Amino acid sequence: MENFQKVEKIGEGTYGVVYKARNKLTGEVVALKKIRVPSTAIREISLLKELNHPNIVKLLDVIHTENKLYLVFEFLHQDLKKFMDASALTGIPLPLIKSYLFQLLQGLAFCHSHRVLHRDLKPQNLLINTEGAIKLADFGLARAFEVVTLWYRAPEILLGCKYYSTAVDIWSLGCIFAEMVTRRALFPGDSEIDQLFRIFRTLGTPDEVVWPGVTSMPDYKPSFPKWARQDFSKVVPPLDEDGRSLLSQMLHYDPNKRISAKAALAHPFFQDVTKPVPHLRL
Ligand SMILES: CNS(=O)(=O)c1ccc(Nc2nccc(-c3cnc(C)n3C3CC3)n2)cc1
Repeated sequence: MENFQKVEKIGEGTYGVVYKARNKLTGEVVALKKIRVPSTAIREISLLKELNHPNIVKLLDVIHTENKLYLVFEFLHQDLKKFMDASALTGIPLPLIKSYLFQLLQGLAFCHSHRVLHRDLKPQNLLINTEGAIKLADFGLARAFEVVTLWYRAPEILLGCKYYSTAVDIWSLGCIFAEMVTRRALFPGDSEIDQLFRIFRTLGTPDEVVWPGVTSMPDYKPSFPKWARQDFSKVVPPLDEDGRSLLSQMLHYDPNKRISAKAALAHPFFQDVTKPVPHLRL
């Protein structure tokens, strides 16, 4: 660590504080994450160093010293949460929302083809730069090992599924997609049950018809209230039919019916996708 000069505190991640730092030797500016160490984690993280893609924040180095673990990542200048807050008055232009969604699906397609999942996607770990790129951060750290938001958590996780799949990332991204469009969180729950019931109230309480096996899930209760499903035209208004169609497929209850990243990239919504440059005030 003596090899790094902490510049400022970026934030408090899931495992440790994240600092903007400068490599005292290479003069390189990076994002340093101190993890709060099993050999299992070491190997798992080591694999992530090889998982490189344009839409994945590059894991530059893994420093394991004094029984402590530090992860050194590529540095970007702003996260999606801050960008959304800054675009709250006018909203992010649709062409830019489409580009971001398209790029993120590429990132997921890549990670998922390598059997790596994120598990905790959210505006805070989606990073953007001046060139119009957006990247996913903290990928794979879940498998390795303030109150965390439940807003983007997939229903199978909330119902107790222990062996969830890559589909949990598509769910989260669908929630983020809707939020960029409407400028309001889709499912802002403040407890697991509130999160679950907010999902039910919008998409309808799931049953054996739309989700085979759902009633036999660990945390499923026959006593769950039964709410009817709402039209997407009401859920995400400004979004065109193609967008609403894709979103619906990203939010299917049954993980096995939920669209994959690869298939989503082929959806009609991306027929006119372009790469606009955002207006970033750094
Ligand atoms: C305070 N919000 S912000 O918009 O001012 C902002 C500016 C610059 C940022 N740079 C980053 N680069 C790479 C990685 C991260 C990052 C952010 N969080 C986490 C948990 N990470 C983790 C370390 C992998 N951040 C970020 C956030």
